[PDB]
Amino acid sequence: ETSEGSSALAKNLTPARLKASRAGVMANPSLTVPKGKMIPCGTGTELDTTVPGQVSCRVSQDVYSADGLVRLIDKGSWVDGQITGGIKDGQARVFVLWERIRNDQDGTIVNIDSAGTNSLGSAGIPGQVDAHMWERLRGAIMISLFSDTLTAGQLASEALRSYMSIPPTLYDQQGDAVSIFVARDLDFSGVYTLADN
Amino acid sequence: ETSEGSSALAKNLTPARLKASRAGVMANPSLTVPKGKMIPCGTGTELDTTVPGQVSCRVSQDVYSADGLVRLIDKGSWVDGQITGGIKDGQARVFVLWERIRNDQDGTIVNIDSAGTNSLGSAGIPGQVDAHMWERLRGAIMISLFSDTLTAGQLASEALRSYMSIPPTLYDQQGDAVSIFVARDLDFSGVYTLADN
Amino acid sequence: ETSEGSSALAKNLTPARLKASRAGVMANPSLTVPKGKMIPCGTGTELDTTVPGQVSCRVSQDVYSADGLVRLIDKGSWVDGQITGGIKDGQARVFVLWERIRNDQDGTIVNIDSAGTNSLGSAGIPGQVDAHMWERLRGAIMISLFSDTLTAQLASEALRSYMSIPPTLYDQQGDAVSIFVARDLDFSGVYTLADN
Amino acid sequence: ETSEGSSALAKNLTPARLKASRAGVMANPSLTVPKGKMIPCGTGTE
Amino acid sequence: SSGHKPPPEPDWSNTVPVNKTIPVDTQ
Amino acid sequence: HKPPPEPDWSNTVPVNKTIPVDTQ
Amino acid sequence: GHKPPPEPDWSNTVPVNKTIPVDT
Amino acid sequence: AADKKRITQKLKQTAFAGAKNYQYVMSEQPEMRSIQPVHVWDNYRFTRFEFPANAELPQVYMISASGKETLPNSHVVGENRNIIEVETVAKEWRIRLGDKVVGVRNNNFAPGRGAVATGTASPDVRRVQI
Amino acid sequence: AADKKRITQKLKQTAFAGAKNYQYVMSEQPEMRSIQPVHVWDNYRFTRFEFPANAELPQVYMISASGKETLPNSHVVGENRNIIEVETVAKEWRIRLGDKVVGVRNNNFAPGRGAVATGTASPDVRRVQI
Amino acid sequence: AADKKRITQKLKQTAFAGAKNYQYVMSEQPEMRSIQPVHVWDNYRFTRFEFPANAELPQVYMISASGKETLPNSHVVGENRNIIEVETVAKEWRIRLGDKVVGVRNNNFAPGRGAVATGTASPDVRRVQI
Repeated sequence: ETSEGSSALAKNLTPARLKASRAGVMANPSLTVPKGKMIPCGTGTELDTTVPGQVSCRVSQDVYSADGLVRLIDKGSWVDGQITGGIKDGQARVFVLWERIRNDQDGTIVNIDSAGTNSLGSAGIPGQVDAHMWERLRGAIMISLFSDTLTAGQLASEALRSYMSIPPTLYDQQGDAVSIFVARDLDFSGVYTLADN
Repeated sequence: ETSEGSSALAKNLTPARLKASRAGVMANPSLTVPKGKMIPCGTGTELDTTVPGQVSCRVSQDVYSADGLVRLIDKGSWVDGQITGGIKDGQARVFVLWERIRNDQDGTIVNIDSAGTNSLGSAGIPGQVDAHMWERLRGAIMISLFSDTLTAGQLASEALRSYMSIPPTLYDQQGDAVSIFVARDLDFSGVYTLADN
Repeated sequence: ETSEGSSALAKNLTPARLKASRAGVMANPSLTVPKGKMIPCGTGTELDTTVPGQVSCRVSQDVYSADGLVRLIDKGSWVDGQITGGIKDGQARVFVLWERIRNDQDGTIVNIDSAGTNSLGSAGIPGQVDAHMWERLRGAIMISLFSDTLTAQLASEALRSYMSIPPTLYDQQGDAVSIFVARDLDFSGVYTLADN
Repeated sequence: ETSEGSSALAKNLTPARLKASRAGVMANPSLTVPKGKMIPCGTGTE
Repeated sequence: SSGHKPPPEPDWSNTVPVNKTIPVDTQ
Repeated sequence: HKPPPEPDWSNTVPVNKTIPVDTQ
Repeated sequence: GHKPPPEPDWSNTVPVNKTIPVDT
Repeated sequence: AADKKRITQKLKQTAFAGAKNYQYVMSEQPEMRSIQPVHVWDNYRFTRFEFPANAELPQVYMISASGKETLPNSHVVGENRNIIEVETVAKEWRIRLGDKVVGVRNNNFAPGRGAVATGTASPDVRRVQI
Repeated sequence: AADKKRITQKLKQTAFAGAKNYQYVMSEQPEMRSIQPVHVWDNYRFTRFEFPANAELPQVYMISASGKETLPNSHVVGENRNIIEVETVAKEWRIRLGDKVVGVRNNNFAPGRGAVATGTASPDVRRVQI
Repeated sequence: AADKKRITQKLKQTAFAGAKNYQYVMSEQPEMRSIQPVHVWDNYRFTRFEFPANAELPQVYMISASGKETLPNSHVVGENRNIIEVETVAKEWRIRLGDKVVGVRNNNFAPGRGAVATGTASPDVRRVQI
């Protein structure tokens, strides 16, 4: 039995204390591709979000280590990834999980488990939207066309329901220029080392 | 009794830390077909998604190992697969599970358990859609034609319900040029080896 | 209390790793009919999906082993199968389970447990559809004919009744039809090879 | 916490493997009427 | 938003030899 | 569903310009 | 809809290096 | 024996044996050259469709006695995997890949000729019931 | 042996061997120079698309026997990772990156020539079934 | 060794080595002077954008072979953290901060020149596969 008003206020004056954070240092900057670098790619597979499946792209240009001094993700590497859901109305791009990079000269493989982007780094591969309007409307249209020819709302409300049951689908051409946002540090320490010359 | 607003905010400033990832190297690149390579195929069986069942195709051209140097999936091989569900309105292609490749010269078999595609890699085998409009409409049409010849709200809404109960079906001719996205590394190590000459 | 948004995204970045797969080699290619081969057949029994039951067909032409070198499923063999479900509106073909092949010269039997097809390999045997429209409509028609003659809903009930009776499929006796071998069929224990 | 979409797809790539089947031979073919033969009949009762 | 326009097709009005010089295989 | 194309036989031509050989 | 960032105006284009840089 | 299984196997791996028939004609449409065969011929038992060594393998269908186009059984032979040996013989064929099609006609279809009663593809190896 | 695996591997890493074909032409459009190849040629088995040493790698597609543009398999070769060696040979090609495209045509496509029956890319290494 | 890792690292921290290119031009708009670079130059491998010692660092984008403005990778060099060394070379560039933009064009883009096959940014240090 202390005042409720009083307690609520006391509670709102009690913040969640955030923990301070300690800086440290990256262990192998010459042998690491760190979070936030971009891997520019050109898609091998065409893409169509009607049925969930897989995608490939091939690294377009070399990507260097955290300090920019060592080549680590080689141009011409193959990347395999998956597109496992589709798009909704109001969307013109889709989430893409790029899984593994495989250098085909060398055999170096790394699970990057990173998201695909644009060339400018925003999330998802952009594409062309097919709204499937005709298929989403034809039933109601056909039916009502009788109702009309039956003459000289609830249907309409059922129509909209049916209209929403089929999604738009996204297409993107083969060979598109596209990118990957590196989501996690990629450590090449166990694979490459350095020597003169 | 710390502030709820404060806690919600503190929680939203606490990210899920992603684990760094270590590069490695592929073990037998000359004796492996790796993820992402395409197996071009020509369908043997015609395809009709009315009743779930099986499909075959015969590999159209040789597929080489991860480094391009060794022929592993031989032109002429037979692939058996299954199409176990159908299509929905707004779709013109269907998920296909390709199961095993069998070399009929040699007896080499491998379970690829991989998804069929277009020639250009996008998911599912494209086909020709039959919307079954007449069968999906005839009940309502027939019935209302009396109601009208009684000219001489819920029916329509019932109609649309019935309209949705039957799916469109997909067909694709025999001998279609089609492809398979290798989903998982295929290791031929235990079957093939190399010798000069 | 890590961010939900953050977790949802981390989870979407974590793929289900697929296992690699090892190639092997088929044990008795000259004595096996492998998955995917077609058995061409001519139906003995007429077929009608009104009542679940059985079908037969007779192998139309020889089917050879994995490598093409040994005759294994002999022309003239009888296959017994079943059709245990019917068709729905919007279908003109039905699932057929072929169970056993029986060579009547020889006695060789094998349970193929495989799905029947077209001559071109697509699923189910095609047939001729009887929609039963009259039977599916006569009640409502008759009733409303009074309602009409009364005045000179039901409709929604009608459609309900309309959907309770399925179309049925017929296919003539002697149809040219096929079977997609679903599983490897091993004749190793029954046949062997000798010159000449 | 692996991706749901990723699992759903991995699951759809995992077929139910069918068992191979072994041919055998029928024991008494001269003294057996086998599945699939027809017995033509004339109904007695209506 | 119907369908999808395919990627561009080349214009061949002016067609030209690829190899201005003979390539070499460096193995 | 439209079935796959059918050949046009207006110009029919022998297949074997030369006699094949079985190399087994 | 979303308007993209500005593009340069090149009417007056000009060399970048008034002097030669050095790599220290 | 393991050595016996090997000899019988090699012996057998040799029969497309027998009088040969080369009497085949085909539709000639320039849009379809990319899947045309170089040779088609048969044994009176099996039919071979031979394609250029590095050409893509198209698929082959037969016109059955029923009148219907039909998916037959077949394996590839040759060092170049460029010959499709169909395990049957027929009056008429279709070669198909995508929307390309080539009609192939057999001008000396003689069912009745060329059978072997051996239980194998070869006159020299026979199938024996254990 | 480990030393044997190394010799065979090096030997093999050498074949794009054989009579070469350089008879290639391409569309020439100024907008598309940024993805034009410096060379294109072949072996009658594999086809090489060579780009400038530091140029971004575009992607390459083939026109199949079926009439359709098709995604082939390929690997990069070279110190500079600037040569795409496609594991196949074809009458016609597309080079693509984003909305840039360059048509490339093979004026001496001769399927039928240049096969090797070795089971590897090389005339001098062979694939052996254990 | 720890001393060996230190020598290699220093050696490497020296290459923007090579013949240099200075042939760069830029849009000149008075509103955009606040993000203009003092120098732009390259190595035929990497490209340097140099800004006044205490100026705010703007961000830099390349025009790719595909025709699209693209986000590259890059690191800063210099005691004053005022030089952006982009890990790549290109015909054309954008410098952006907020709604400020400067176009920067490379009048001697020569992909094909200047590659090193070393596996590092340097001609003198090499990447080795363990």
